[PDB]
Amino acid sequence: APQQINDIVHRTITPLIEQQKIPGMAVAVIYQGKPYYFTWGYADIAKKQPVTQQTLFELGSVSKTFTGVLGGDAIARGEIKLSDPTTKYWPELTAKQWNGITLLHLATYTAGGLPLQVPDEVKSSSDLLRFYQNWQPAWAPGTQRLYANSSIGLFGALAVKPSGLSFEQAMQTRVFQPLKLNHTWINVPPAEEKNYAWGYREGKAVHVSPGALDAEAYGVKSTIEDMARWVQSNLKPLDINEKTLQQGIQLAQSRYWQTGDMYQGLGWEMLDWPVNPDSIIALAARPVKAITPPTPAVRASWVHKTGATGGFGSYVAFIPEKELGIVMLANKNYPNPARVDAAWQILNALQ
Ligand SMILES: Cc1nc2cc(Cl)c(NS(=O)(=O)c3cccc(Cl)c3O)cc2s1
Repeated sequence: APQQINDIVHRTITPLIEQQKIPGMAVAVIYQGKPYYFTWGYADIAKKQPVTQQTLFELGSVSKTFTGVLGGDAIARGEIKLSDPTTKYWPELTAKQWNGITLLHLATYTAGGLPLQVPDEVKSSSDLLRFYQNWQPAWAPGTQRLYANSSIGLFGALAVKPSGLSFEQAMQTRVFQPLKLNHTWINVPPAEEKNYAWGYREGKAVHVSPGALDAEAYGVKSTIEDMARWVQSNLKPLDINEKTLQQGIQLAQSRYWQTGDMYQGLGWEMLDWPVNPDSIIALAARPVKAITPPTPAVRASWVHKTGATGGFGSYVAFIPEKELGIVMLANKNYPNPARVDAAWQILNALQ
């Protein structure tokens, strides 16, 4: 643990934890390709269990990066194409508004205003069909971006249908296992419950509740060690031996749409490096410019994703051209600007 990394991390994170009243936190810094770990505070306040390198945190929407990569892998296998109509994999979706909506639109939140949340009343496969049949787009496909669990979640469910595998089994066999993410779960097994942190909302201990498309949109739980490995894999995809997975990682970092200074990948979001830190709301509708054709993964990028659940707040950011990255996992959902500011202070100091 180089003293420079130790100092910048502790001097940034200790006051962050104090100002945001974060019960427990884990951080990983990837520096020239090697990981360094830091932990603070409590995974379980009532039982006085500390955060360790083996503590499981809810990733929330950082799960979408896994979904994006899994979709990329299915593309590289020739099982799906992003230019395919949604109805090719869901022929029961017969309502006319779906004409022209492709898997790419689902993956990138550009289908025309699919909502942020699947309603709680929607549980079954027939419930889901009915919800998507009744949905009325506000916009033509590929004209505006609206961040939505119901968009990329449906992409994830459809992308695995040609494989014959359940979404969870596809994610285990095709992403977690090849990358040796052996403590990363869509469903936490009983054997691992001792390591599953509690989230804290309004001082109450909480875990994410089941929902439709939860696995695909916000369902992953992981340790700081596995998340460091995830960052390493996304920094250097060419070191990965599985060919379609290497390609799927590259596809998830391609630039498909631009809004302002940001580019939309599959799960991942990207900005050009170096980034103005100030350049990095319940509903924010933004017009998008198509990138025709998509730009292949730009090594000189700030690639990132925020994530939240009711009780958890996560952030991942990395810069491929510098072999540099960071993961911040906390069991309180605290404001996104504070996450990005801390991450930028650390990475800027080290670059
Ligand atoms: C009071 C709250 N309850 C929940 C429950 C969940 Cl499941 C999520 N996760 S999310 O996938 O839908 C999500 C949505 C928008 C932004 C982010 Cl960064 C995110 O992760 C967030 C919150 S906030």
